[PDB]
Amino acid sequence: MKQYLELMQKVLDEGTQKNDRTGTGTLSIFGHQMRFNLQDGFPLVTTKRCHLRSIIHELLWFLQGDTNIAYLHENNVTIWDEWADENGDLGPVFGKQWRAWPTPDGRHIDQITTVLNQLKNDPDSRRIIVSAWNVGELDKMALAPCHAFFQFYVADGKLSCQLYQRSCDVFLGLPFNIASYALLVHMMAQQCDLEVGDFVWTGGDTHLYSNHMDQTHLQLSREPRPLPKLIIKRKPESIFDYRFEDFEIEGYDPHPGIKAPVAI
Amino acid sequence: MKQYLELMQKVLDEGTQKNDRTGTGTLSIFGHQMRFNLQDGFPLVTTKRCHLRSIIHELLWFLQGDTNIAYLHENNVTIWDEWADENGDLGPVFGKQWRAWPTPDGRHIDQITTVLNQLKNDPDSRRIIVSAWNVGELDKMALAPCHAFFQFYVADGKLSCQLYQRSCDVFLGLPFNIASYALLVHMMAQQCDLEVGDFVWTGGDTHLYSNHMDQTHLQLSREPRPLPKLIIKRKPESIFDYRFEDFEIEGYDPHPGIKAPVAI
Ligand SMILES: C#CCN(Cc1ccc2[nH]c(N)nc(=O)c2c1)c1ccc(C(=O)N[C@@H](CCC(=O)O)C(=O)O)cc1
Ligand SMILES: C#CCN(Cc1ccc2[nH]c(N)nc(=O)c2c1)c1ccc(C(=O)N[C@@H](CCC(=O)O)C(=O)O)cc1
Ligand SMILES: Cc1cn([C@H]2C[C@H](O)[C@@H](COP(=O)(O)O)O2)c(=O)[nH]c1=O
Ligand SMILES: Cc1cn([C@H]2C[C@H](O)[C@@H](COP(=O)(O)O)O2)c(=O)[nH]c1=O
Repeated sequence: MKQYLELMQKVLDEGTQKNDRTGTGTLSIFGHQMRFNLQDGFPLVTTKRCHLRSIIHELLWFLQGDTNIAYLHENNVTIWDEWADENGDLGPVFGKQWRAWPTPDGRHIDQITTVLNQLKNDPDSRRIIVSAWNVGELDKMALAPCHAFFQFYVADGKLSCQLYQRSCDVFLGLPFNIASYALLVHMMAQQCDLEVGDFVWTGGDTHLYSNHMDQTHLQLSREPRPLPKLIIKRKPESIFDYRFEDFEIEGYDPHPGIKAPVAI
Repeated sequence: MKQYLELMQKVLDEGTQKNDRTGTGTLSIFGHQMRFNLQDGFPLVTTKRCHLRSIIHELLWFLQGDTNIAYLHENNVTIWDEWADENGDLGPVFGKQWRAWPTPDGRHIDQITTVLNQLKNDPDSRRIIVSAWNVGELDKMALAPCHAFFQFYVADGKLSCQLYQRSCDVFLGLPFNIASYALLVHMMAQQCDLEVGDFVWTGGDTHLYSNHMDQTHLQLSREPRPLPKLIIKRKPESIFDYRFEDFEIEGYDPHPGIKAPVAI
């Protein structure tokens, strides 16, 4: 997509060499923002084939409040295998914080239900927020949440959402993150009877790994195709009752997929 | 400042009318980012006089972990009076979350000390984060944290910082927020022996209140002056041992101050 390749090129032109946790090395910039008007089409990258099955099931998994990879395996999704322990557990990552953030006084707060209540009863609120960044449980998480914090906003009958992502693998992770949150905005808007507005992505350490350079040069030689359209076929009773089969991505005609290793 | 007046004008040109919590009404945009290179000068607005005393003492107060306004009063700072209860308390807002985030298992985490340790031992880390957004204590806070989440980044010997601000009063609050975080970056860099890099500000609901319009038009008619320079006169033993007297802002020559009411 145009915004996405512009970011790739910016990182190549302006990124500084940085060592990283994984020992791979990156080119890195700090602080970037882009905006996707969801009415223009579903922001799924077309200059390489993205695996929609993994994208959709990962989100349905977050929404169940699940942090064990068994559900993903049952559905032949293997994107989280490297970080799971021997029991398939990741610790209280995304889904657990979204659905059941534990309090000091022994309560569990379901942030997704709170948001739905705010959207339905106080849409002008400037506090419609979900955070995965639970300081008190970081030490138990397999990986600290990279997409850490997001905010909804309603104006003129449209639902917008901004994500803060502290750390972004531009080549592997970012195409998934964009499509994942665009999907959630479409689901939330359907449930609240709103139109889709903008998805605003904000990055902290936004980087290309040093062993993704050939792949990046390949992809940058490709022309983007027209964006596909997202069709939701059914309106479930709640945000927690969506199924893989409810989504149809129409007119997705990507360039070939590009293999790249993940930095563990 | 140039970036700051450009934002003001953008909100006037592109903002949509939105009702708000306070009942005042705003013009609002969603999602904005600007960058201040701290080597260019200290980003204190010059097209109106800013009260540095309130700015500096509020930060020293956050860093003590204090949430009662008595310290501010002792120093003739009245910016938090409207939201305090009868005992002068605000509940577990900024300072408490920064210094003593309470965990489920009964611990208190000092996020500022953790950050200092990360900067000193793992500067390439993509997880150098402080969050005030403690979901489990929101119901006890006088106002939910508007400057909610920030991240440090080190590259090439320079310290950068990005703030996510969920809600931004462009006229009254923003000049304070910019200068407040620029100050903390200078303090942190001094303590860690780094140079200052960029302060990146990211906003969610970024708005002008309807009863700030005359004031906004006045300020937009003014030419920005050269930025002042921040001098820190002493290197204290720790980040918690700074005093008001340690800071000197040299060459600050603002246009006159502009009175505006705060929306409660
Ligand atoms: C973001 C996110 C979720 N995640 C979780 C996740 C966990 C650790 C990470 N670590 C690093 N260094 N980068 C990542 O983006 C990353 C992502 C993903 C992890 C891997 C793939 C991946 O390897 N995708 C390949 C192959 C897909 C397949 O066919 O199975 C691809 O080509 O896209 C995608 C998403
Ligand atoms: C951000 C922040 C911290 N805060 C906390 C705070 C709390 C609630 C708020 N509520 C609203 N609606 N806008 C604000 O920006 C705001 C700010 C501030 C609050 C008030 C002033 C203020 O009235 N400043 C005046 C007068 C200063 C003086 O002389 O005492 C000014 O002209 O700047 C500044 C900062
Ligand atoms: C889970 C996840 C990881 N990542 C990448 C960012 C980093 O390169 C890496 C996480 O490593 P880090 O914790 O050291 O930042 O995984 C994404 O880009 N998006 C994601 O959703
Ligand atoms: C504390 C604080 C408030 N504000 C403003 C943003 C909003 O206009 C208002 C908070 O109200 P809200 O919780 O309804 O967003 O105060 C700032 O801009 N900066 C700050 O640091």
